[PDB]
Amino acid sequence: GEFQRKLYKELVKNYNPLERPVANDSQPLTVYFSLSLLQIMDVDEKNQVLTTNIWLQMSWTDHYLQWNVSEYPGVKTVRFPDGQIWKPDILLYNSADERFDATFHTNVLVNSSGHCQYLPPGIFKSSCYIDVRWFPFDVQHCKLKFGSWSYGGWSLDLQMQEADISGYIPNGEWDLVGIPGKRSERFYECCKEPYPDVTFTVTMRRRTLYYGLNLLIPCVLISALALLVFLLPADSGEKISLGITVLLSLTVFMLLVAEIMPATSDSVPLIAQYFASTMIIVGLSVVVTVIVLQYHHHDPDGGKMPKWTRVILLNWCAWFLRMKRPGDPDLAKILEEVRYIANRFRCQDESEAVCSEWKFAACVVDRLCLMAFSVFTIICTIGILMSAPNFVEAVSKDFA
Amino acid sequence: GEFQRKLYKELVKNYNPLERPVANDSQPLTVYFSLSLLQIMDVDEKNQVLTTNIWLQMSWTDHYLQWNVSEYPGVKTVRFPDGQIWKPDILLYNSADERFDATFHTNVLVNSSGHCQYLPPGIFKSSCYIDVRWFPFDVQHCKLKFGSWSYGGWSLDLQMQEADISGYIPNGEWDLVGIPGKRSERFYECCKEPYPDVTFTVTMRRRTLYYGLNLLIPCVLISALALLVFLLPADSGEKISLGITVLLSLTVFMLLVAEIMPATSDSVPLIAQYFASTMIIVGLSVVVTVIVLQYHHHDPDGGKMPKWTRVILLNWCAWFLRMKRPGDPDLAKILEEVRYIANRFRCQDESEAVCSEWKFAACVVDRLCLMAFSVFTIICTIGILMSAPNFVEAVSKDFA
Amino acid sequence: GEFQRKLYKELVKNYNPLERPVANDSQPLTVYFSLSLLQIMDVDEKNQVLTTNIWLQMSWTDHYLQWNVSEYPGVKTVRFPDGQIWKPDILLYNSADERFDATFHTNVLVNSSGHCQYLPPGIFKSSCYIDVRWFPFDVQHCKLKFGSWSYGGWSLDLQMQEADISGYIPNGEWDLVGIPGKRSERFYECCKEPYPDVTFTVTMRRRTLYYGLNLLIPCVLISALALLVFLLPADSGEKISLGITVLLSLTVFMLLVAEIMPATSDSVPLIAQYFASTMIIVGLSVVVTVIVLQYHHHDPDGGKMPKWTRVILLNWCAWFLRMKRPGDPDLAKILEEVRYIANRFRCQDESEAVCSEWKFAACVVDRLCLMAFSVFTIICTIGILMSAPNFVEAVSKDFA
Amino acid sequence: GEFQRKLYKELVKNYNPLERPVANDSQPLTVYFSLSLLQIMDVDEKNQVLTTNIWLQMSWTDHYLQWNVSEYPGVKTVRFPDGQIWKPDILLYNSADERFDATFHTNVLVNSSGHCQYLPPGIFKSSCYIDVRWFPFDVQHCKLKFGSWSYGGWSLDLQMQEADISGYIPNGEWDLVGIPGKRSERFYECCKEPYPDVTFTVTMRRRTLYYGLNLLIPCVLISALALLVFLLPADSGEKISLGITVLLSLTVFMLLVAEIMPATSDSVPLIAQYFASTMIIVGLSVVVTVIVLQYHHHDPDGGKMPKWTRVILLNWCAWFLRMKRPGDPDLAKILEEVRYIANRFRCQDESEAVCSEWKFAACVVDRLCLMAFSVFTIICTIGILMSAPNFVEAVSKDFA
Amino acid sequence: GEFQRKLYKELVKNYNPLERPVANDSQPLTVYFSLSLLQIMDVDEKNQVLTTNIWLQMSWTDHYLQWNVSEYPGVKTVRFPDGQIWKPDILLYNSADERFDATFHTNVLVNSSGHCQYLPPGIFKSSCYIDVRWFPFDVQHCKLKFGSWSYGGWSLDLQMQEADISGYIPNGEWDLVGIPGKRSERFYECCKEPYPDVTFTVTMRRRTLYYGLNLLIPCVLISALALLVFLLPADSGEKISLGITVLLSLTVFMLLVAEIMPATSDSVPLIAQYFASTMIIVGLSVVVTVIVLQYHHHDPDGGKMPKWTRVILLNWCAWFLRMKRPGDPDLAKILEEVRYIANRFRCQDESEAVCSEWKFAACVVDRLCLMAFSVFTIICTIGILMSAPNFVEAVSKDFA
Ligand SMILES: *[C@@H]1O[C@H](CO)[C@@H](O[C@@H]2O[C@H](CO)[C@@H](O)[C@H](O)[C@H]2NC(C)=O)[C@H](O)[C@H]1NC(C)=O
Ligand SMILES: CN1CCC[C@H]1c1cccnc1
Repeated sequence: GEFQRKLYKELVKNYNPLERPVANDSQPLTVYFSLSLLQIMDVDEKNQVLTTNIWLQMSWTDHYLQWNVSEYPGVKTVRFPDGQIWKPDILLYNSADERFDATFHTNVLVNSSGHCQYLPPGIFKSSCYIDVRWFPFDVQHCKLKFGSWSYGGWSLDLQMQEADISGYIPNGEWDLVGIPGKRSERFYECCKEPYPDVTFTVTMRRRTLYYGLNLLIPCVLISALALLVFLLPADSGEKISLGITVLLSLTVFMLLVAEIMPATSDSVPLIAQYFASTMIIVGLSVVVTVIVLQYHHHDPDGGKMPKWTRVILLNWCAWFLRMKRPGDPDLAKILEEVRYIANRFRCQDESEAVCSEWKFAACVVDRLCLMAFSVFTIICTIGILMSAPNFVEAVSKDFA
Repeated sequence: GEFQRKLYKELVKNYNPLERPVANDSQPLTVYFSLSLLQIMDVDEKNQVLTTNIWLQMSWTDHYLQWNVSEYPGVKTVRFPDGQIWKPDILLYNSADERFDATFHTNVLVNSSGHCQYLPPGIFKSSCYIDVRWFPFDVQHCKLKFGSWSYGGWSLDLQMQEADISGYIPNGEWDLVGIPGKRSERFYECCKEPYPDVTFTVTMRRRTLYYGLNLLIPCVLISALALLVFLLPADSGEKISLGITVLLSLTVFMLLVAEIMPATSDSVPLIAQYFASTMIIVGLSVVVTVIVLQYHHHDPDGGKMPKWTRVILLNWCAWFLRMKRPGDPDLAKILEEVRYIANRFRCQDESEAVCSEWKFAACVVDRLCLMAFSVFTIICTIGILMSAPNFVEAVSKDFA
Repeated sequence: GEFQRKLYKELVKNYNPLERPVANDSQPLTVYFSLSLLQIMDVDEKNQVLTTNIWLQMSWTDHYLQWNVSEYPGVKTVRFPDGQIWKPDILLYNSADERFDATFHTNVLVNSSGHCQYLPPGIFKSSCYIDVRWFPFDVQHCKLKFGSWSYGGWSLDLQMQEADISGYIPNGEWDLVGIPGKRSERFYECCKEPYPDVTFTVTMRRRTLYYGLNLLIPCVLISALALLVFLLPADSGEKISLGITVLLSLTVFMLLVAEIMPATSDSVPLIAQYFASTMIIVGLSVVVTVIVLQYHHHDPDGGKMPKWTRVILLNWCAWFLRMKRPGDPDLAKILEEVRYIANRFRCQDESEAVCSEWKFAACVVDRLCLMAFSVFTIICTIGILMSAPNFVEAVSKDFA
Repeated sequence: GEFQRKLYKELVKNYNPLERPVANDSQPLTVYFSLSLLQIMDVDEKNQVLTTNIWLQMSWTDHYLQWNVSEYPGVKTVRFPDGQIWKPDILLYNSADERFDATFHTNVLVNSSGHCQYLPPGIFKSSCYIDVRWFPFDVQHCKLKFGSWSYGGWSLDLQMQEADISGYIPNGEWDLVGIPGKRSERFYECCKEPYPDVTFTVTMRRRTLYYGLNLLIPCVLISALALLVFLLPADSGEKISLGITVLLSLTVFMLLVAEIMPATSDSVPLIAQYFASTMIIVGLSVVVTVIVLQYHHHDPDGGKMPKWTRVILLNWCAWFLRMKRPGDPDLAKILEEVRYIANRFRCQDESEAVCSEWKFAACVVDRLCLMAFSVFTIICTIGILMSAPNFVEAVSKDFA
Repeated sequence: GEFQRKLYKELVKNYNPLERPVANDSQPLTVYFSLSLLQIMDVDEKNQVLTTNIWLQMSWTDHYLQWNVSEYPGVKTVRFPDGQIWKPDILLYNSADERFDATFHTNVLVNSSGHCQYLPPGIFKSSCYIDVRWFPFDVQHCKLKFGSWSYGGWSLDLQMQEADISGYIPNGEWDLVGIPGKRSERFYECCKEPYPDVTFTVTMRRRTLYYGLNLLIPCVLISALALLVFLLPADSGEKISLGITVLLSLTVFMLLVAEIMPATSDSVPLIAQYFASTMIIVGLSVVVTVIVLQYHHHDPDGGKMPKWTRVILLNWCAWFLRMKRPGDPDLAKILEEVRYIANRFRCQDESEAVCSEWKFAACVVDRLCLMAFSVFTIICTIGILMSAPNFVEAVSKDFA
């Protein structure tokens, strides 16, 4: 319209985008800054980078861009692109994007009295410390620091407004505990003037159903399956195969776990402790199985069972576990030959009895170690899992 | 020509590209918006991003860009590049691209009476919720929300038109169901003026032939092979090794499947339930194999067969399964020797009888568990596979 | 020089880069379009994207860029950069690049009579359907569709010229069959004016030496090795281990091939059919091995061999394979004791004979299944490989 | 300063950056072109690209940018940024980057006498054919082609200078042999105008210590370990597991090497034929092991051993291999039973004496195949490794 | 404000952003350069690049941009954007980014006396040589080389200020040691003028808790478990299975380690030496196991034990290891038929004695090799781990 054209022509006369729009030069310009979170796109733990979608909110007052609406009956607000108006240089300090600024430059909407709004959208990638000590039951706090780059405290007065989460779209993996903000003032080695900034601390909680049913339960099941090696009879020579293949499955699971975790040396993660405990238990079970097989195949005349071992294994541990241990001239020549055969059979019977005793001792050791290893596995698993904080509330929120 | 040159020179006289091309400033400007889909290029479930190829269609009326064809006989339409004509700032709200605007700026074609058309092509990436509860028999609805950033409802009148899919190129993995659209207007915390927007909901269905052939058939066949352990004689030791190798194969298949799936905790996927059921069945098979092996290698004099075990296995189940039950002084001194030899043979005889009885019990247990596990696996796989909605439709559309 | 400076000053006088350089505003402007292929950079089958290196070739005639060479001695050609003279807005419709234009804007060479040439180099990513039905003996036709975006048939008359391949650099994996071109005009839902375009079809063939030697032959030897299970004697307990290990290796190969191929449900790939056949054969071999082991370890007193089973296995198949089937009062007490031992030995001998007969039947079944499986796998592999079209051409070209 | 301010004001007066700075328009402009390499950042064989760090060097003479130093004391050189003075359009033809140009436009430094110098830096990404025939002992020649895009020899005649490698930073994998340059002069069919271009050939030699220590040596060790199947006694049923597990390790190594290799079908690479030979050797070892196991477990009465098998294995191969051949009325009825028992024992001993011959034949075949396979693997490995032309150079430079 | 509006109008009057802002053109302009480090974002060992977050700091003095604060009250500083005032062209030579300059162009702040400050932020990708010989216990020195591109001695002399690390954010992987810098002069053959540059050497120490808990310890544990083959009785067919399964775990773990190393042939890394040592240890263990099994299953009448072998393995080593050495006519017919049985039993007994001697010799060999390998592996591991510098500091810092 003619009035719009006239206003647009009159508004830009003698205007200078480099100038701060203040009536008095020695007074700071107040700028209100706020943030609107729409979605959390990614939390990369290996690279420790948070990718979110946010709209910035910058509102201030322009002294020159004012007019009387009576003289311009139709128009009420105007709009200016980048480069034709003065804008604050609000930047994210801890950005991780290759381009340090990742905001789409939209229009600035101007009031009939000079008020200016600026709502640029953006996919922001920032670097925040990520703690994996209590993984997967962890809670993360990532900071977002915004501030003016070249305007101090005596030039641009930054004020904070509470963040907006009405448009938030819930994420599948991460809950949103919340985003509080605070305004701080700092001194930099460059200069001798305070530089205010606004920091929003996004606090999220990880939902644990996926990891719990994909990574924890299989490990428990395989660890419990590794205990069947103590139930197999020694004659069926397939004990080392069982133990070593369970160990192989466990170590490939360990590699799968480690491929998604950053190589930080602050502390030992909970799942790392879990996998170490499972590794140790399976290795000890393999060692015990080797000892049991050594007992089972003992050479009957190789040696004698020591008295202490005989007592401990035969009369005490069997009592504990309620196990019962099993069990005419020509005539003389024929006589001595059949006597020789009978003596040979008697010696064979004694050797068999000794072998049976050794086999029973092996079975007793096997059962005792089965009981001990089951108790160890249960106690270690329960302790490691319940050591983490907020585990109860994570379980209650996710699995129930 | 001279007419074209003069018309271009005249049409830009006192033209401000910063004003809405309207005759009456109070009245809004109507802009017709539409979309033209060309190809659905990618659907990333892990990152939950939809990548498509679309042409936007914007149509409006410019009041200043009008002329008489009689004065310029040759010229009928003109073309204005980016930055020299007023264009709506319509963009995608939910964009998952590093640059928030992924459209290609092209010329605007202008009528002889002020009708401007704008057809910018683009490769658009958006973030939409991906539901994997019914993988692979799932249907996805992804929303594209377009709107003007800085023009409210009192200055811009966004009117929806119907999407065009006449040039759509079918995809080899996703079968397009449709793409309806709807207009809405919302209130934002920024301001006190309604803002309209247009949302197009792409509804698509996944073709399941590839997944059904490459992922479900191998698992079914491998689980069926896992049931061969109950048909394997216990004399040859190959049962534990076979079962554990099948377990390893299931583990690698599970990791391969989980490599491509989102780590969400909204619900337990159907494929995850299927894999868990198969894992449990194979683990129970290994446990039963251990029990049968322990029964078969039972030492003869190490105990007596319980009456309950006898009455459960040796008679009842054998009847039900129709398995037949398999069954001068020297003239003195030589006599006790031959009696000793005969008695030793007799003792060996009834020991062998007891061992044969135990082996028959083991065979009975093997047959029982074979039947039970076959029934269980068939029921479980059929129920899990058929529990998903629109599964018969997917089968009848892909396989037949 | 002075003449060059004068000419450059005169040419840009009153020149508008927005108008079509035509003497008459009604007649269309003829533009000659051509392509120069340099290399086939990539063919992503999984994403279905063709990346090529090409020089476009646009030629037209400009009415305003003319001068008399006599008045400007020495200068015979001028050059104008991007944004100072009119250029066609020719784009690639099938672009899969994040930016719809992947051309490098070079200079425009202008004649002494107004003939303008424009050869912008570029690396182009386009979307074409990659058929994988006959992997790896397949031929691909990928389309590159170029056209003007905002100029209709009444303004820009597009013309086609034969593509140039004189600078083609041969690719190590693809053989260029050819690159024909066609010109068509289509009607779009936007407007009521035809829009001409030029489509170039790149037809190329895949060389099948790498795949044949790395992926098909090793599977053939693995399948052949799987047949050795029908030669191991049953006493050596390794048949199940061999079969299951071969099956695991085949599954690993299956995952390796599956991770490069698209997830399309359009058709069943030939390689998928071939691997499915190999896996089915191996599984059937494992089942047959289980049956043979069950026959071999038969209880001597379990059950008599059926008459039909005897008359078949021990006679018909036995003759077919030309294998022959193997084959004083104390004196009374002494006699009665010796007779019992003799009778026990006789019973043992008869049981041994029965066991030997069962083992011979198992061997017969083993050899019969060996012959059957070898024939079946040979014919299946030959048929699947030979079913592909141009298989003979591919093998001849890539091997001989 | 005022002097350089006045100089800058005077120089750009009536200056056209589109004009070729030559005093005489008929004469062409001499441009000296050179390259300075700093680093071979990457050599990708799968994608066949070369990434290097390069400073270009362009030198020419300007006719209008000249001044007298006496009139402007203290000013000897000036500097002009991109887009304000004429610059050559030299480009790299065989580029492999999404943007065709990969240079960083720096300033142009200018003489007091008009000689212009220009040194843009860049991370250049070109495409060259990477031969892989003699991998790892391969030498690569990659060509960089530079030329003007729209200037001929009667407008701009390119010259040469030797490439500078004084600042080259040695790479840890590739050894630089040289960077020779060739100046090509192409003629068209229309015109006698030369067209000069400059091509630089980077010659690189791969340092093979890493590959020879991580791929060749472990494969040799595992293949040698695979030869122990001919040393294991057949009684311990573990002759098949060794071979199958070694074959699985070989397949894993083949997958590892195939992950990094291009899919070109130009020739069979050295590492590929090496792994094929090892595959064949292992498979033949498994077949021989099956034959030996068949010999060992022969039935005692399943058929007389062939005369040829006797006369060869038991005599000739035994002589060669220096292995020796290992090795009242009731009283009559009592007599009959004792004779029966003795005859049974005689028959058992005679039958047992037959199996010893089969076991000895198995041992003979085992040792003979051991020596044969040792010779085979040694010959194949030595020949395949020494077939490369650079083997001696590589082993004398890297390992020594 | 009117004062700053007038000041901004006055400052840019006759200002040329091309000339060097110095009062006397014969004197160099002093520029102070430094940087502030914020974070070490990534250290890529495979690609040999270093990603850091850095704020440059360049300060100088401008002769023209000066004013008296009395005439413009309330205005103390001004801000100019890129392209409106002169700035140094300081770049980083070691850049590894696609765009050579990765800095972000912010405003330049000018005081009342003409002092100019410029602090652009950036994420810089440098290319520094990474020495991986002592990995994990590694210390890295990475150089950043900053300098002007087209300014020399009497044009611009660069001066150093100390780097600032007061804002450094600790990394969980690398422990920063220091960032010492150096100002260096390069002299040309042209003329006596220094060319200054500034080099900053970042020294980082890797924190080795993650690697020591994920690579070294599990390798030690599995290698120790590989020694259990020397405790398994030979009667259980699992020695080869144990050894080769441990070998498989070792080789897959080696492949994982090689996935993260760079393919540099300058030196052999510590972890590679350790893995090779474990390879040889396990292979020799397998060979010894084969020899022991060969001794165990020796034919009783296939050859007497050599005298040397007897004296070595039955007296000397047995006393060393303290192993006990393990454990009417018819009557004539009866006599003859009984003597046969008696003599056969005696022959069986003596053959059993020979077999027992062979088995005891095998056990002695097994124990000897157990002790030898147990010493060897400990010695090799301790030596390899302790052969690295700063190992004691690394453990005492990371672990304790
Ligand atoms: C404008 O800013 C500069 C910042 O360097 C001031 O220069 C410093 O001023 C302090 C105060 O006397 C001195 O201690 C420093 O030695 C100065 N630095 C240098 C390199 O000279 C400068 O004084 C300020 N000018 C005005 C009018 O405020
Ligand atoms: C044929 N052109 C290219 C695609 C749409 C169509 C068009 C028509 C009018 C204005 N812009 C584009």
